[PDB]
Amino acid sequence: FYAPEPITSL
Amino acid sequence: IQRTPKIQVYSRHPAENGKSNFLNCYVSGFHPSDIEVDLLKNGERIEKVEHSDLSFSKDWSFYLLYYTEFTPTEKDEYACRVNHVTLSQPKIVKWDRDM
Amino acid sequence: GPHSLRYFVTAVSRPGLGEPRFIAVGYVDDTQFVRFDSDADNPRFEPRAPWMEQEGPEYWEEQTQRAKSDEQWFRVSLRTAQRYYNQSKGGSHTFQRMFGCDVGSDWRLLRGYQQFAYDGRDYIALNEDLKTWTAADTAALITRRKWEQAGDAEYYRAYLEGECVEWLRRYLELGNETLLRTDSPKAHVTYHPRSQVDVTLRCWALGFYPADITLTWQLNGEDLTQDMELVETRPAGDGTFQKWAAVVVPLGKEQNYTCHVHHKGLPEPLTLRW
Repeated sequence: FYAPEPITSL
Repeated sequence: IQRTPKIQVYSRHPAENGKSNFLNCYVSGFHPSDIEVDLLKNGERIEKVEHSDLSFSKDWSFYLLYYTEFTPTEKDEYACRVNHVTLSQPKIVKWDRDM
Repeated sequence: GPHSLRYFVTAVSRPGLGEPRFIAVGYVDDTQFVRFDSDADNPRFEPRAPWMEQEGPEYWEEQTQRAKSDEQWFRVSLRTAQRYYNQSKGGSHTFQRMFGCDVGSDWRLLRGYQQFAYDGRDYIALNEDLKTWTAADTAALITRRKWEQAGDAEYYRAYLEGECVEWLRRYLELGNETLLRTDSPKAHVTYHPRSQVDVTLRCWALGFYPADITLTWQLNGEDLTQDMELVETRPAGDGTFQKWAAVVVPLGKEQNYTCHVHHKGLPEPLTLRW
């Protein structure tokens, strides 16, 4: 199961 | 930042002449990911070649497996041609039945 | 035995070709089971194992959406990274991400993974405590500060301790003995003439699973490597692996050497001679 959507930019 | 690919050319099963088998070229430990791999029969490029999905190892270096159906004879020469950013000229590795 | 759910994600910028290439692949132990390729005729998540066809359409749709969100993120992060390092000559650059969970045979979380590399070297990695970050250079200290104040460690902790382990157990249930398999190697020794003074003996191990294996050569009971060649373990293409180890020995003395094969599927190590 893919990780949840990123919440913080690089 | 730049690693040269290890190359292995081999068959899926131990080669016996006149019996169908699978020709493999395994390229590993390279970086960056842009790479060219062709399977050759007597110098000619083999058309129906499949390959695995791009993945990488613990040290972030990439690996790929290219493969095709083949029927080994004694005279037919098989080889793997690899192109890479770290490769000056196209690297050709010949298939050895016992390697 | 211990098990692993891993995702290997690669994003490569392509000067002049517009959008970067985005590839994600998933592995349960030594077995790929899913894939996502932005260049496919079909930018969707799709199965790569024969036991993944029993998941419904909603599974694939959710996986696809998460994938696309990540691709978007990597599209931004490539630009960000070329800014951070002041790369002015343009060119293709690579950003990689590995994430997932390693669990013990008792289903203990041995290791939660959430790490990134840029252009071939480490960029930033979640530590084993799943609370703190390791930043490889000063550019990654920017990111580390950001993720610290934002609370990313908590966010991915929840996933690594929950969803990851859950679905790992699920995949192990679906695949069952195709994953929990143990294929003992088929082993044999070949002989190859070289010169008047020496010849080559090669020890073959074929069709084994999992990939972990060890081959050793001995001379009348004691180990050698004084002239031993050992190739990297390689995929056969059918879900099994191969390896061989060769040695150069004096002519006439071939019958003094033995090969020894060590694998999970071999209760006692194999001892072979030509």
